[PDB]
Amino acid sequence: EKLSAIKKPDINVADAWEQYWNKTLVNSTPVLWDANVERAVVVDLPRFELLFNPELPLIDFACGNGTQTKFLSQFFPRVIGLDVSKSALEIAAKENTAANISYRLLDGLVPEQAAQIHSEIGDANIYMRTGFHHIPVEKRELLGQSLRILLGKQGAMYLIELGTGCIDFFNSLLEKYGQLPYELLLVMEHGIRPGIFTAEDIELYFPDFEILSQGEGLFQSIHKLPDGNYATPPAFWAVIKHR
Ligand SMILES: Nc1ncnc2c1ncn2[C@@H]1O[C@H](CSCC[C@H](N)C(=O)O)[C@@H](O)[C@H]1O
Ligand SMILES: [Cl-]
Ligand SMILES: [Co+2]
Repeated sequence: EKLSAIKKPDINVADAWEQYWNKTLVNSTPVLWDANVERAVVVDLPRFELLFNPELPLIDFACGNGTQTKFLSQFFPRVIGLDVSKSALEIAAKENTAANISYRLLDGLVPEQAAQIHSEIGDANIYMRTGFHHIPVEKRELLGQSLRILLGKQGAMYLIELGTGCIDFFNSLLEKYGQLPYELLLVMEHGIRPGIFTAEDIELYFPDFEILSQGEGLFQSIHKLPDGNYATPPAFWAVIKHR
């Protein structure tokens, strides 16, 4: 049935995502957001590469299976891929390893883990591709805390999320074709739902941050529509740094 903007299934976020990734690992099923780098991080990198100090470590926050992480590691001297899911990192460590990548478990909803990481590496820059929009609204402040801790004063963060129009976009597919995309259903099977992240959310969760640059555009999925084009929901992106 139809996706809701407000109402959502109540989940344990860590558990739901590990269930999804373990199912993905075991069964080798498609991953909705796992677009080839040329349509993903290659599009992102020009938006932040001239703004990040490359002497800081780079964190791929919520790195999933590491597809984007591998590319980042070809451009930055030191990359750390963080994810809540051990199965995600098991795929990453097999398919997307490099001498200058470390994959490490971390739960963004437990800010003490971010504190531990920052105590080891200092201020880090952050790349985050769709790490926020699916987080239940009532848990978002915890993730903001984690991010604030990792960035400190000198770090900058580029994030790209599903933006305003996300739910309408998916519901129009449902209306036009009678079901949601297979690859989206694969995630929703676990109680996970896509959501919306906006400029107003940057102010809400990061009032102590400056927006260096922002925009909208499209987010690239691997779901092919009947005309042969890929489904591309609306995106919101920003580069932010502590004021
Ligand atoms: N609480 C949390 N802490 C850290 N990562 C989390 C998290 N909740 C979900 N995630 C991770 O967020 C990712 C969203 S899917 C996007 C993955 C990756 N950035 C890419 O673009 O390919 C998943 O890998 C999921 O396991
Ligand atoms: Cl939770
Ligand atoms: Co502050």
